[PDB]
Amino acid sequence: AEETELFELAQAAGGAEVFKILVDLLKLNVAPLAVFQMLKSMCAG
Amino acid sequence: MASVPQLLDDLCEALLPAQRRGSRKRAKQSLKKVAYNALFTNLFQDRLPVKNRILMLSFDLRVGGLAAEADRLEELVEGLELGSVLDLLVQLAGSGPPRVLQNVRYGGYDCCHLSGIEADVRSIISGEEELCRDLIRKTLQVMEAAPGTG
Amino acid sequence: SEFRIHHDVNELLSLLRVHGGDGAEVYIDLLQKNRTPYVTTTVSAHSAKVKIAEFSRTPEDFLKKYDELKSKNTRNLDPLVYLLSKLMEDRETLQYLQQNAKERAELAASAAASSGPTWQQSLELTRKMLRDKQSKKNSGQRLPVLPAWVYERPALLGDFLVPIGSLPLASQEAAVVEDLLYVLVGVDGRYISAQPLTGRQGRTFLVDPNLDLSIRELVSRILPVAASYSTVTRFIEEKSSFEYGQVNHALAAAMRTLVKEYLVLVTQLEQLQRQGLLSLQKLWFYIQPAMRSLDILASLATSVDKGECIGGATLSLLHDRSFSYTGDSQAQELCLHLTKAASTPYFEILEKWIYRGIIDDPYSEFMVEEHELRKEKIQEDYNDKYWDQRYTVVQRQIPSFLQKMAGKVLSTGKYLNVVRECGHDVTCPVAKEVVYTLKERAYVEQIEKAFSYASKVLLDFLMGEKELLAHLRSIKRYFLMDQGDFFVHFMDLTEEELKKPVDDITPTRLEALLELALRMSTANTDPFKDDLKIDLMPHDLITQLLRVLAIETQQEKAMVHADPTELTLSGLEAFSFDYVVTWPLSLIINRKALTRYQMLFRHMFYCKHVERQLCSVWISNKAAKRFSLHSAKWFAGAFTLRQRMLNFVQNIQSYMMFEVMEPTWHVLEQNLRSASNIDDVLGHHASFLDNCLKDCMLTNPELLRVFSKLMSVCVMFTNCLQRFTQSMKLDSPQLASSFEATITKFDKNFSAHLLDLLARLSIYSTSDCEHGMASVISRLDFNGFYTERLERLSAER
Amino acid sequence: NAVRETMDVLLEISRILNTGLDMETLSICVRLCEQGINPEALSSVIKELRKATEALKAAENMTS
Repeated sequence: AEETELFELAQAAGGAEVFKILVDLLKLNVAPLAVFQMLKSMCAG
Repeated sequence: MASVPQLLDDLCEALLPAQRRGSRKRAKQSLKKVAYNALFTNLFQDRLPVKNRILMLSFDLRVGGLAAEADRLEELVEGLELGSVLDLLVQLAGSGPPRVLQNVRYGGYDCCHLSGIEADVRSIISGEEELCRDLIRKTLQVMEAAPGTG
Repeated sequence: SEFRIHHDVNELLSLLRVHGGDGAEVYIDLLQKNRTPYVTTTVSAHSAKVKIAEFSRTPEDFLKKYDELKSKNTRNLDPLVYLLSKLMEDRETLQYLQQNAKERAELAASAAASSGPTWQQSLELTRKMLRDKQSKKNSGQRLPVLPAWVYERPALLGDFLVPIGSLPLASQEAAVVEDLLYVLVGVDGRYISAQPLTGRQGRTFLVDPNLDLSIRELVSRILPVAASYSTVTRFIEEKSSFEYGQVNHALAAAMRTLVKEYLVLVTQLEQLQRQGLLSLQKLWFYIQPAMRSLDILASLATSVDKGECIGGATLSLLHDRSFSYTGDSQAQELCLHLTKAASTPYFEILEKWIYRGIIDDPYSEFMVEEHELRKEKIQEDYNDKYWDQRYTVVQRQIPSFLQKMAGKVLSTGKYLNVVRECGHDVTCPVAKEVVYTLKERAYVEQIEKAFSYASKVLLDFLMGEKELLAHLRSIKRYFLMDQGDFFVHFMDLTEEELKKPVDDITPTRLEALLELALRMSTANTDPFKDDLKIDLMPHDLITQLLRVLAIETQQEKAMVHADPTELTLSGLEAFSFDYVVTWPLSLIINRKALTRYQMLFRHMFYCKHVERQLCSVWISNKAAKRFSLHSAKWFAGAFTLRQRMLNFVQNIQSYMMFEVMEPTWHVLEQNLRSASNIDDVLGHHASFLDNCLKDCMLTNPELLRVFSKLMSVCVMFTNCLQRFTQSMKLDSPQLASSFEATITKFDKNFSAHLLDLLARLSIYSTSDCEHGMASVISRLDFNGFYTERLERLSAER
Repeated sequence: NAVRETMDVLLEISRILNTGLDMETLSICVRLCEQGINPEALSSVIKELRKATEALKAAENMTS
């Protein structure tokens, strides 16, 4: 799980929504290019 | 039964106890090549009764204070009674390390021979123990002045 | 699971406040074909880190975490770091995510307010937790764990737990050397002191004030290696824990072997020390030879401990370190040696798992662990795991080099565990000594031969013990007749049982009928008969088939969730079949797979019974040839209706018999002939099943309902004909009310339903073209006498 | 089993002869002799190969 380590990474990111569904995609080992396209699309909504 | 090179390689690797893994492969190949060269030399270059030879070997043992070992070997030979394998083994005989350490009395049959034999055995045991201790001590003493990292 | 996108990505679209656009559904689809069991993140991670720090407004925490996250050495921190850097690149994407998140954050906030390091303690918590973890993994087994007395006897390794006010400079150097030698032996200094390790440490020195500033500076180099050696002894003890692992014990013992070299050098210097011929600069010269090596050795130990490296964690750390220990060529080779040795601690089990086909998992170091999976319950269960969970894969536990072949190794280990579950557990003759070596392709090289041998052995064992050839030459009689006498007895005997409703059927009578029909034919050459039986379902084939076809389509609760208990227990559709094959002996047919193989029997035998009823009606209709059928208004419209319905039912059967049947059956035969692995045979059978049901056309709820309506119209027409025959031959109530030459109207309704079915076939041949639909249209338009009119009604759209 | 017992008896005799011959070597030699290999040639090659193996072992021990 490492929910605490995911929050540690988020605080490391130091931004302004755990976002660990993406860490689940990392567990599935999704690709960075599709990840970037998905991030841009989810940002647009 | 295999190809002469195949069985030669098997036996050579059996004698070979095999730095790099490429070095190990090269050592095996060198053993095979040396075996092939030796076999080729034997082919390019290319007796006593086997019972007589076994008799000579047992006689040598009994003369060499191995009359019991001669009897054991003679029992093996009599059970045997392959001959080329026996000759090859006889040629290899002694190539193992030589072995240095391994109804009633008529009243006058008591002998200090047996007593002295037992005393010598006990003395040899003590000497072996002391020699082992001294040898371990020498190995450690030689290591005592060395750097230590190899 | 396989649909984990529904849990993550679909909720990413919804919860992320992104409902417009594609949301994270198309993102789920993008990551789905991009999600690998392994990691292929080769990238200039230094470049990505530089980019992140460059865009880091507060780069202190960014760089700190860039180091801290590696402290745990977690899973694929590089992908997250790259994501955190590349997302900072697009402020529009960042701002849009801020819109997607901050508004929901405000909503949640509003909804909320309405209503020191002790080595002893750090290691004791670890030891107790690891004992509990090993007990959990044991799941009812003991442990060769370290003893309580091993934890006791504090400083069990004899761990490192003089007036020099006016000493001469030489005497000061000598006394400092004595103190430092005691420290190197883990002993107290002469004029100075050394506080113990502040948890993860060696000895926190406390230099003597009288130690010269130059002397203290020179000693400063020594103190690093001293603390390193003390912490190294502590780490060796830590790896000596059985909780650390037997492989950790092997690593610790190898370290102890080199530690002898450390004490050896201590004594080598002690030679001159007792001689009094040493010097501070001479000592520094000798220390430089291995003072760095001390810290180098403690490095890998701290890497394992700090990552809590269990399983292939320390293995991967070690292999990476060995790939990076270059420059320090000594460490580049020493770590390789440790790798090669300690591989065998797991590689023996790996060889055991790979070679022996039996993975030893006292610690479950091999990723393949023989997960509990009862193979017997696979056949009778609609959902089964034994065929896939007789050996689970611990993806988290894998070595650096092992991770490459692991997937191929996963397949090979699955085959080997299959051989073990086959009773004939065996070692793969390829037992290439599993061990660590620089050749990585070599690790998979002999692995290729081993996997090939495993697959070949599986194929041979299937062709042997499984012997699926007879299991199919016999199943040909099952659900497909393939011989008239195969199902002739079943048709001839089940008549009374089906006449008895499903509530009215007698199971004992059915059993007797089955046994007698089993002995009633000469086709008993098939030996697998005992593996097969009959059965029944508390719902019609339609009752569940159409419910699935309308999979929450139009009758989620209207008919699919409507229980068959709403209707009555009817003998015919409720009927079913039974068959089974053991876990090792082909538990292939799980109740889902077994149901798929079974229901073809239901559909085929339904059409067979309808054709039998039609043939019985026609045979009883043998007297009408002795006179003119014109005077048979209630018995001659039957002839026209039979002509109009033979094309609907009997002719509909021929397309299944030849076009549908030959393709799937021959595909199964050829694909099984080319099948070499279990997956290949599964593909051949899956073709035989899916493609056969595809040509059966039993998966389009609208078209299947139309065909069922036509078949039911035919069945009702046959029933009305039989009723009119019973009410007329006995005439020589309800049956006479079925038709009074109104069976002419029933035949007209059958013709209209046939026109609708031909329209459905035309719809299949128009919206899907296909060849089977074009054949359905071709079989309908045999002649225009009943097809030119159908063509005009087709134009009647 | 007869071949195995014969090999065991021959190995016992060779050990009594203090030859230090291996059982695998015994089986290989049996195969060679049935193949028509001179006992003298086999023994000479065996001695030469034993010497070569000993030299290689010494060299590798100095090569560690």
